[PDB]
Amino acid sequence: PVVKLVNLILTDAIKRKASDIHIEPYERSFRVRYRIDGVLYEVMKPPLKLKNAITSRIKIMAELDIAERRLPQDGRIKIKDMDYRVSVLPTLFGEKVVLRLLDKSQLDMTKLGYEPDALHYFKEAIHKPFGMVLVTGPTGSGKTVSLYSALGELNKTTENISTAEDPVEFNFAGINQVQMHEDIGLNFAAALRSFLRQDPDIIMIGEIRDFETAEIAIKAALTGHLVLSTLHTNDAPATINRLLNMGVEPFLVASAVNLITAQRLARRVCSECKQPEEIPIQALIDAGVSPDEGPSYVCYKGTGCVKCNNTGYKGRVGFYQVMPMLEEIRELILNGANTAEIKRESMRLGIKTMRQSGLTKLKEGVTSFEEVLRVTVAD
Amino acid sequence: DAPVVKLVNLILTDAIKRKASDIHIEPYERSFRVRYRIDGVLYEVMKPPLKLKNAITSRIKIMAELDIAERRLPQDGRIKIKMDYRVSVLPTLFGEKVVLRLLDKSNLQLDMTKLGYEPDALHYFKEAIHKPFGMVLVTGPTGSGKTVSLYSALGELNKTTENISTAEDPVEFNFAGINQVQMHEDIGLNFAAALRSFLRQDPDIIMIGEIRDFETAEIAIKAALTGHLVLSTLHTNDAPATINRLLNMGVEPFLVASAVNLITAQRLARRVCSECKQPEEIPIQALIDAGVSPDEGPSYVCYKGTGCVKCNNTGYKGRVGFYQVMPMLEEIRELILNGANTAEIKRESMRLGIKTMRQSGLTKLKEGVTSFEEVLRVTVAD
Amino acid sequence: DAPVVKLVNLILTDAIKRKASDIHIEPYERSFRVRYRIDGVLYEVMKPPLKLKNAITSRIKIMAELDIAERRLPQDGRIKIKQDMDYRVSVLPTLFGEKVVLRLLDKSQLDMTKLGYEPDALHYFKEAIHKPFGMVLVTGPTGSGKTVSLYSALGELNKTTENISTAEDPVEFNFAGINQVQMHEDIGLNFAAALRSFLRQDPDIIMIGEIRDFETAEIAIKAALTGHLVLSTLHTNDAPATINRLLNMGVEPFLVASAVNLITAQRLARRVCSECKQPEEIPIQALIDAGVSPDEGPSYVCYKGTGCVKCNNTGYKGRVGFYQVMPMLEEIRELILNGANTAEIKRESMRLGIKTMRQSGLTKLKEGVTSFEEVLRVTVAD
Ligand SMILES: Nc1ncnc2c1ncn2[C@@H]1O[C@H](COP(=O)(O)OP(=O)(O)NP(=O)(O)O)[C@@H](O)[C@H]1O
Ligand SMILES: Nc1ncnc2c1ncn2[C@@H]1O[C@H](COP(=O)(O)OP(=O)(O)NP(=O)(O)O)[C@@H](O)[C@H]1O
Ligand SMILES: Nc1ncnc2c1ncn2[C@@H]1O[C@H](COP(=O)(O)OP(=O)(O)O)[C@@H](O)[C@H]1O
Ligand SMILES: [Mg+2]
Ligand SMILES: [Zn+2]
Ligand SMILES: [Zn+2]
Ligand SMILES: [Zn+2]
Repeated sequence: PVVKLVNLILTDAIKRKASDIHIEPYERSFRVRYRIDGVLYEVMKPPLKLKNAITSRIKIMAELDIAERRLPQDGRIKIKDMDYRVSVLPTLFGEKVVLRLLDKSQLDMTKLGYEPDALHYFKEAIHKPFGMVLVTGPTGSGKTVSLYSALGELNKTTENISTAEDPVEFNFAGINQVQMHEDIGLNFAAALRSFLRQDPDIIMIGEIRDFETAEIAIKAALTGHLVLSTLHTNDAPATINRLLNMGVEPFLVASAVNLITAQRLARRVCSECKQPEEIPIQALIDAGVSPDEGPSYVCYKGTGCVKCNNTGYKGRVGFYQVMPMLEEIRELILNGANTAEIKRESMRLGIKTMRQSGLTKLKEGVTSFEEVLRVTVAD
Repeated sequence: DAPVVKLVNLILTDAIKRKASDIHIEPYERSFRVRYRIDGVLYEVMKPPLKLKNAITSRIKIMAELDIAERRLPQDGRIKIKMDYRVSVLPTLFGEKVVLRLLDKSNLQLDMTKLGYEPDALHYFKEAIHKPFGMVLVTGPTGSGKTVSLYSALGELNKTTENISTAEDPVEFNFAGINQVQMHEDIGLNFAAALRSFLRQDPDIIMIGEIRDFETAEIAIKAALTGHLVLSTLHTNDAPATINRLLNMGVEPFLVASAVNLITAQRLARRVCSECKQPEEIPIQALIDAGVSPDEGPSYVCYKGTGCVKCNNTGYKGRVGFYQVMPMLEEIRELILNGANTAEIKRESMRLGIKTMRQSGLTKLKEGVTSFEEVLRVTVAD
Repeated sequence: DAPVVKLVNLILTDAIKRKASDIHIEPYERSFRVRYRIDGVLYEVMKPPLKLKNAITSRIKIMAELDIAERRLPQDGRIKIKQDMDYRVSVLPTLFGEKVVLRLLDKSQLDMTKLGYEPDALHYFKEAIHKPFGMVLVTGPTGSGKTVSLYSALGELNKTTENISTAEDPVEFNFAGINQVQMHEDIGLNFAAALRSFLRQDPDIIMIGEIRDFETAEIAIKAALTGHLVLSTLHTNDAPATINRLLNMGVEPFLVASAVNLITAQRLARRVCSECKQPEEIPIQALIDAGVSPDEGPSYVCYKGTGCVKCNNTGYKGRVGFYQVMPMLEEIRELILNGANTAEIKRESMRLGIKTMRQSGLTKLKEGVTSFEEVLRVTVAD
């Protein structure tokens, strides 16, 4: 009965073109709201007796902790396919649940916004016969799209590609995709060991979270396989310190990793209402613009039009830090250099930081100065 | 049983008739007293028998559904009497001290036009909260009416088309349609954790109780840049100094100029009792020193209450707000981006007609609603 | 009636007569002695026969309700003697017997004028604690007078119009009107939990016994900026070093610059006995090396006590405080935000006239309150 009601809330939202579902308890009421074309509408008022059953069911569908009701929790629901991003939030009179429709509908690497130098290092690293490629960033930074874009360039009938994902974001023909199931025993570590017995060529791990997974992944890269994975780290230099703090010996990181990227997703200025805004040149220089390049900058910002919902932005751009494991960086790891020394050395060799990549796209007029300062830290 | 039940109920009802905000039930080694906070000042209203020390505090526990067996640890609950009270139990060395916070929605005034804003200031505040995105900061110390200003703004925005989420420490009043979160930092639910959760909750309007550090300030500023309306508070000396506070926290100057729509500063002064109101012979030179023009000085008629039954013999009844409403004008924005300090931002705001809190206090002094000592206590000279 | 019973009573009462703070009963291989700590310095007061060491120790443990059967482990307890004197008893198992330490706990000044503050330092301290918000930090090593200074500040602020709440470990003196909470960590009542409960108790003034970790420091400094007056202590060695200690713990710089009203550093130095005192011929050059200006050098008259029965033949009777009272002046705030080190902060405070502890000691030397040897013993050179 309650399962039927929850399924109706989900199936009614896809029929009514809703992008978000809001299940909200209050002291004297309990309502469900759909966001349709940016506007919330009350679409249902279930009785107050059912609010515990409806919330628990959704938390079970999202594999969340039903015993904990005081802390925020975030999960995911897949229905057939429609995928929901679940967010639980402890209010005064119960838990509020928000489900956000994920619109899956460009896997092409040449259209992701990599600068030519960055795209060169990235393509060079994934076409090596073995080694590790790490794509880092926070949630919603485009990591998975970058990984799948790399798998597209590599997917040939001549190579065996196997992935361990939690969950499988997209179904790829020719790619052997395994979905994780921890309660049964199918985690990243178990899949990696089986992959080594599967005559593999390219291995993709959804994320390196623990030393047990890093150990097998590093070993697989040194054995002669190409290993791609992700981590949640601040930048590419800090990714090295993360692996070391997990217990991986420094010489194994120096020799196994081909390449580490760090990326953030910024908004692209609306091409219809963009126009220059007056920014003192000293502000640009304080943000990392060299004094010589300063005067040549034209910082664009959308004023807000109908083609962008009066936001001034339409679309997104990528700010990439593509750091190859250059020999200078390898020696620094072997000498136990800290994150600061590794970042400075990478900048000396021409590896642009995410801040510098953002200033480049600001120079090209495709993003605003506030976006650069919002998603990147200073160097 | 009944003598204590009657006494405890009398403690709760006399607080309502005196219009007190809080009740303090405090045991000591050789005494026992009850204090009401009336218009921000505590007063001794009762010295009950010390034999009833444990009986009185235990009765309120039962009303608050708290643990009578535990008397060594702090406890917190709520009471509804057929008027709501928030209860806080503190274990001192001579018994449990109980504090009760009166929460009457009926007494709360939420219409923005009845909060005491001057019409030009009210226009800029309303314009700021009805913009689709940006940040609005209401500054002042705790107990300066900031939450009422925020609740008034949220009530003006509480439509079924928007999702409003608040993070409060604690939640003073609850409103239908508004998703409110009470902070519980002992278990990890601080302002930052609730802010990052709000960003995954598909928000439209976000209210934060106070911005206390760089981490929360960064999430708040950047949420105001990504299409959300952000309402929050800080404790600063005035509206112009709120700019320097954010910069010192670590926020980039360009993001402050881009994200903030408006900053207000406010203080709560006590309102002179209308019945015992009498003219006070404040020397003209004292008024000129406070900021009154010398040509206006002799015309000023300062008032103060002599004390009567209607005002609990305090001379005051109610509160008035001294407001400074500073919109993020383009002139002020250009000052921020050129590294201007607090003094030159304050001069620029006064140049453009933005009244300071001292000027707002002196206006209320001229109208006879507040006293000369209240103006000097809560405001500084310009 | 028994010999040892009378002897133990003599040791306990003689300490009260001599104004001792601590009693040390120490057995060694070939000797046995009793030492009193008088004005912070230990003196041998008795040499009882070593044969009696087990009877004296056993007798004290009976009065302290300690276990006489156990002689290999440390034990702790209390003793109350009848007008009452309390003793905190600590037993320690040395190689040649059990050592016993007794700590006298006597309430028997409250007045700030009798503690040793110079008029300028007193003015800065009084205006800082009378502000409606901010943090006041009293720093110094153990036994430097921090609790007395805070109790003295609370006494000047103890009004019926304000709510004062303290978290102490332990509570050392009971004040009517002040809500004092004693820490009990084993049940979860620590400084952090008590401070969080105070914030739900409608506070005005909060006193935290000591800041011993970053978690408590952040809560306390943020509560002060929210709009409360907060008093606490740290174990640092001067006022400028307290600034960097807070920063090194992880407190954000804007919090230190904007939320701290004032920081004090202090040491206790012994006073020359008024009965004993005689002038001491200190070479004028030696005074100059200690930090006295050349103009003032020849005018100094330094005194030293020869020793009399009234001062226990030490030349010193009582103690006085050397205070460095540093208000958070605007010049100092700019240094916190610009990353200055302790030496820069110290040089700048001296430039603005903030007297160091050494200079305060030299002031007491000129006035004949303390001796030249005491200034060099308890203060470092600048
Ligand atoms: N280069 C890009 N430019 C613009 N948008 C992008 C880009 N790459 C990905 N996106 C968008 O990012 C969204 C999904 O981001 P995603 O790659 O899932 O983040 P993520 O890093 O995988 N988060 P998580 O899986 O929780 O670690 C998609 O809807 C894409 O439209
Ligand atoms: N200004 C003063 N002049 C003379 N004597 C003082 C002064 N201040 C305190 N004392 C005495 O010296 C002793 C100092 O103890 P107290 O003030 O508790 O030190 P404290 O800093 O609290 N030590 P601790 O709590 O262990 O860090 C007390 O017994 C006071 O009676
Ligand atoms: N403009 C006003 N006029 C009269 N009373 C007010 C006004 N603003 C606030 N108050 C009262 O003062 C009390 C304290 O205000 P509140 O906003 O809760 O404190 P803070 O400013 O610390 O958030 C409230 O309970 C409210 O009833
Ligand atoms: Mg102490
Ligand atoms: Zn547009
Ligand atoms: Zn009256
Ligand atoms: Zn003497």
